[PDB]
Amino acid sequence: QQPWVEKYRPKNLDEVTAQDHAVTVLKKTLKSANLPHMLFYGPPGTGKTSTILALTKELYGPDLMKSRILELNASDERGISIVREKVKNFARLTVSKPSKHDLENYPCPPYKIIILDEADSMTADAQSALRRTMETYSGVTRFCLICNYVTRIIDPLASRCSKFRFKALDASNAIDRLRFISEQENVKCDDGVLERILDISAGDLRRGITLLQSASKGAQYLGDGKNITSTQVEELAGVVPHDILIEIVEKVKSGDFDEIKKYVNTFMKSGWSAASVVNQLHEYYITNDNFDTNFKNQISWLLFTTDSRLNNGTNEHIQLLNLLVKISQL
Amino acid sequence: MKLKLIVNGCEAPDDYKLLRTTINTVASLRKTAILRFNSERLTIISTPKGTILRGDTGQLWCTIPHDVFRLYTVISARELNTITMECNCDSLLSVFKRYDRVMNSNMTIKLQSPICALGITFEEIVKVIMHSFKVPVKLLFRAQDTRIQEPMINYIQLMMYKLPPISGEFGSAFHGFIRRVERYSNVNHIHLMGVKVELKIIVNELDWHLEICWNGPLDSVISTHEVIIRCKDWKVCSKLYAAFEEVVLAISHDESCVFHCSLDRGQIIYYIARSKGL
Amino acid sequence: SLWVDKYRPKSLNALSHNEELTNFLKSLSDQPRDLPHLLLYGPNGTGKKTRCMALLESIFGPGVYRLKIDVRQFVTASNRKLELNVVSSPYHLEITPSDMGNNDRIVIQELLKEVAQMEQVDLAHRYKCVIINEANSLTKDAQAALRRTMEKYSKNIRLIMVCDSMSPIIAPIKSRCLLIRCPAPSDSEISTILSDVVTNERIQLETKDILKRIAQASNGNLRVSLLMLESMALNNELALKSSSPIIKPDWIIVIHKLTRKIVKERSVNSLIECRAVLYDLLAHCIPANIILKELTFSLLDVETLNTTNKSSIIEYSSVFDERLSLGNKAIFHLEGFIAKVMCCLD
Amino acid sequence: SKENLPWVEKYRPETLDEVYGQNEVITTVRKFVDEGKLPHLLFYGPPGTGKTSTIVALAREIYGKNYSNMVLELNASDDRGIDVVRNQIKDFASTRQIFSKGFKLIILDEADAMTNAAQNALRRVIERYTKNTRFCVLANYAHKLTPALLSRCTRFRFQPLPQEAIERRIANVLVHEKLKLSPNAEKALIELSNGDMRRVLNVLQSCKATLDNPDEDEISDDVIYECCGAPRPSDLKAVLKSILEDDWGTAHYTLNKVRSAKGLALIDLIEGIVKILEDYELQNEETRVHLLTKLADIEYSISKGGNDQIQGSAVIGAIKASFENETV
Ligand SMILES: Nc1ncnc2c1ncn2[C@@H]1O[C@H](COP(=O)(O)OP(=O)(O)OP(O)(O)=S)[C@@H](O)[C@H]1O
Ligand SMILES: Nc1ncnc2c1ncn2[C@@H]1O[C@H](COP(=O)(O)OP(=O)(O)OP(O)(O)=S)[C@@H](O)[C@H]1O
Ligand SMILES: Nc1ncnc2c1ncn2[C@@H]1O[C@H](COP(=O)(O)OP(=O)(O)O)[C@@H](O)[C@H]1O
Ligand SMILES: [Mg+2]
Ligand SMILES: [Mg+2]
Repeated sequence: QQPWVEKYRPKNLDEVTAQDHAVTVLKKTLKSANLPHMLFYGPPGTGKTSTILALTKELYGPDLMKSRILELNASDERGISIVREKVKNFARLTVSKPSKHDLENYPCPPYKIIILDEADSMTADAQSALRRTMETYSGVTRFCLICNYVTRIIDPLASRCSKFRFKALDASNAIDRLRFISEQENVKCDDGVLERILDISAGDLRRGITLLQSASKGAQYLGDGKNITSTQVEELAGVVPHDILIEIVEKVKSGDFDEIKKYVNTFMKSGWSAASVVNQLHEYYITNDNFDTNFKNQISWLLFTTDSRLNNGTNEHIQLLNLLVKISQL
Repeated sequence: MKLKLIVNGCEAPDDYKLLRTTINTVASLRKTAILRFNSERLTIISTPKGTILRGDTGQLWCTIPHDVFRLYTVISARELNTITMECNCDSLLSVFKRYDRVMNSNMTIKLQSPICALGITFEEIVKVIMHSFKVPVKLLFRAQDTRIQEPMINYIQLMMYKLPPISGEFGSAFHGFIRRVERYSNVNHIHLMGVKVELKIIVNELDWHLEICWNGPLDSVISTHEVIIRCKDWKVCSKLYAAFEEVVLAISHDESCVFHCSLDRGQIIYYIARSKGL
Repeated sequence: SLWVDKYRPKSLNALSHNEELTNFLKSLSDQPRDLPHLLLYGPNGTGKKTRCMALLESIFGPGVYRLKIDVRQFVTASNRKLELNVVSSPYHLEITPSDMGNNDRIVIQELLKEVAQMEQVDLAHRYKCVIINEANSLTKDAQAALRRTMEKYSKNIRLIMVCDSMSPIIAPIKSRCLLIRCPAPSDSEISTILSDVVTNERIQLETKDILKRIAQASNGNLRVSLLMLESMALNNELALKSSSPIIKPDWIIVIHKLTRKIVKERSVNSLIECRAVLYDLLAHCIPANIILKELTFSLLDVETLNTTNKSSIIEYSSVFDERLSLGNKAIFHLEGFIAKVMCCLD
Repeated sequence: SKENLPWVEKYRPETLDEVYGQNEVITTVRKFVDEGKLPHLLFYGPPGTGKTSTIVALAREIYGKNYSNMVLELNASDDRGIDVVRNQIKDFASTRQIFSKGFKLIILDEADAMTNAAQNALRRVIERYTKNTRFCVLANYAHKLTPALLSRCTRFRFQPLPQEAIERRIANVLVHEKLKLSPNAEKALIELSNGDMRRVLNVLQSCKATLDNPDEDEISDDVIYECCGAPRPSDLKAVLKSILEDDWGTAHYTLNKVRSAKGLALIDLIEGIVKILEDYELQNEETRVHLLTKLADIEYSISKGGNDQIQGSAVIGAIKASFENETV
């Protein structure tokens, strides 16, 4: 029918999980009419677009929504001229009248909402333009800015907008939602799974849902009618097996440059992701009791530097080889 | 198998014009057209059989009788002597317009040169001048003809509308109402609407909510019924209405618009698929 | 046609080098309706595009391989004319936004939002896939449009983007896709594929060892190994011996010569000659990232260097690769890497 | 309908007596009004410190009723290129005043967003039509203003709001909304505000929304931290103690447990630990350099995103390593 992420997107504010602070504030705003300008920020896949769509629906209903909502995202031009003309014109617009059905069934507060999703992709000029548009029309229009990186939002807009931080969805936060989705889609999982899914998917319920869907598709294609094991989950999540990681650690322990170079060549031929293996190396080294404090300090800084360099779209082979060579000389 | 027909413009200008009307419509829709040369009728089909980056979904299924042709000798190994044939529409347009220009004598078409060809022959008098044309065609098989089937339309929501004829008091008025949507450059998706009667063409834009209506009395061939379609389909509809006296406009709520045109018989149906869901 | 294209597996059952990945692809293609967005990542030349096309054939049937190419025009902020080639077959679309530079955002917006909103009803509605080759080359601005385009319009379009080393792919895009890892074939499987190719091609082979040599010299690159096979087939009158030389691309030979020169003579004039060689390499549109990678891994293969020199070389290579990622002119960082290497070797 | 507005643009001052914090600026502008002479003003300071409020209240006080036809206000939302400055501003400050008399006001909100060409054109308008028009330039960043434009303006600096101003405004809002506030909640709000009143009003609105019955229940520091999603000071002290004293494994475990207890972010912990360490008396001086450099690098990397576990362990390792010089 549909991918489980878009199939199980929350429809009302009750379905949004583990973000209680923002959701209670918004639910209380439902019965009031003084909704502020909101700045939704948090890690990817934490429930921000879901929250804003659920609130907008609960506010206006399917009918008034089309006339009282303007959504701008990164897929459309949002330059200084667009911010100065289209957003200002929509804010200037008078509030369209509700119908009888809208007035009785939905709350229909006396204002319109401008949702600026992916606001971290806007230049500082456009945000400076938005400052006074947000301010001088605060009684007729409300602004919602959604982003992952707050630092990309200029200080004036961050001051005007009320800040709603969305927590990362760990195992404890999203285990109930994952169980709900698994049970309703008839997913047979071994105990321990649905927690490994959320541990691999660090602060990301979209990734966890897609992982569950892929595991379900595999277990259904097998036709064997057995549960999903954690090993399968780690296999199709891109996690390096513990034996390969152990070989990496043992070749690092014997600090011979040529052996490490050859092993890294074969491993990068195996197609793994450098970020994932760097993360696994972090877990192995920092949690190991066989190393002293000095080694752990140096390894923590080395892993931080490697992660920062990998985040810049560099060469995975060179970065991984340099990291492992540095570890071998620690 | 053998294919040959006799078409004279002078004996029946009306059905010959209907034939030329069809050739142009199938050319305008897209290239090529299936000529289902049945032994007892001709059906000219222009179907996408879909779209990937264009939007072509419009399907025109024109039925013309055999009596239109003076001679319609058609034989083959298929059921009821069915020959199905695809040819580029530009060449057929050129052939038909050349014959029309010469007439302004009979036109003889025989199947003569997998990839076959047709042969169009006719004489011009100013003196004896012969005009011979050869359009490259393809011998389509029965199996490929089987998959070409006209779209079946439901009748649970298909409200019919009997549009006023092109000739008469309302003929120019309704033509103007139909073509009034063409005078804007930001109109790509028109939104038909019918309330149980009125025919409202609704344009949705941020500038101003345009709501063209039709105040004239309108009948039904026999509740809202709204269908959003593209503008090229409406251009084809206007061109169909221009050359058709009896026209039926059928609407499927949030589904498709069926433009039924008849010539009391040679019938033309244009199937138009919704572009956006209301 | 080349032997890479002549013997391309046209079906999901015709892929015979990874098996487990084929099983996963069949599991995905069993029920195409709930197909998610896919991200195929693995070493270059392993066969990711072949796997995508095989999955598309499994879903939409034969006919996905009837590619029609058309040129569609764009307009930028400065109103210049850009022409992107869109290899379009029925049931799917191919786009290489990297054909334009930083101006790929307008493509990812116009061309993709056009098809995302445009439905595929013909009463029955299908979803048309879109293939994005080289997803790494997007400039963090095309990806920002991409994420909402595919999140909101999932009902009508499906995205299958191929890439290698998906680190330059942003977290919102990676979180929105199913991550499919495509490992490179082992030398045995490459040798088996080459054996099938030579058998179907009537090339006289002296011994099977000369196929393992091709497989090892290609470094797990099916296309590169097949191109080597055809090269020595047509340069030895279709009869290959153990005396037949392993042939490598010209730029690889140039980089190895540069490595030899850098190790041998280390002076400012040598630096200038190395700069001339690097400019010649860049004149052949060889990306600077792979130039630096090949230079580093050729300098680490020299046996006259001790462990300290090799560790310094790899450290400088990592530093200057990060610099090259954030830079604008490649020659600064290439020259800096070569100068640091020449200063550390002595 | 002032009950249908966010708390920030519901308690915007209407008179100069309602602008707290900037005692000197308000006193001087009141004296300028009383004496009848107003120079070309320039208001500069951090966001949310009372610049637009002050200028609008001052203009309302000068022109109580003629405000519509006596003040021309422009901001970043309006195009202010060379043509706008040449035509609109000049024609406004070139015509005689409405009603009996006076001087026209031209307020330029967010003038640091203006190009250098527009400011260069504006300088001669300022110097030429000053007899009957006065300018007010509002700016957060003074480096975007041409030195000539700064030269021909009287500079007034808006300091970040002190404790007393925020406390008085909080008391006013609590009286207006029939809300209660614990003294510890008051301190927490003061510290999170960082000299901004918009932040205070937004947080207070969210705190009223959080409460089940905002007519009976108070607001404690617990509600403050729960709604704003910030680490409690006790949590920051515990994390720093675990990092400094305990070994690596238990320090990492304590960091993760504290983070997962309330879903805290690592950047908030970093800022809290930096604020705590700034009071620390370091004895090696290289302990500070290492701390500042490493933590700035970690904060920048966090701002660009990435692996949270790696960054947290990097924070722990950076702190333990730097404090190695302290004992040296
Ligand atoms: N708290 C939540 N409760 C329920 N579903 C959630 C929650 N957070 C995320 N999801 C699911 O995650 C998927 C996408 O989440 P979204 O909120 O739409 O995306 P997002 O949070 O904006 O991440 P971005 O846009 O990349 S920053 C949907 O399938 C949601 O159901
Ligand atoms: N001195 C003050 N006294 C009372 N409320 C204040 C004061 N300063 C700011 N505020 C509040 O802050 C809100 C917005 O601050 P403004 O002064 O209008 O913005 P601003 O000072 O111009 O900052 P920028 O540069 O425009 S982001 C007002 O509506 C008041 O509620
Ligand atoms: N299982 C296989 N059997 C035979 N040939 C294959 C197989 N997989 C890949 N190839 C060959 O590899 C060549 C290049 O692979 P390609 O799909 O271009 O890799 P990439 O997707 O990384 O560019 C193709 O020409 C194809 O013929
Ligand atoms: Mg989103
Ligand atoms: Mg202001």
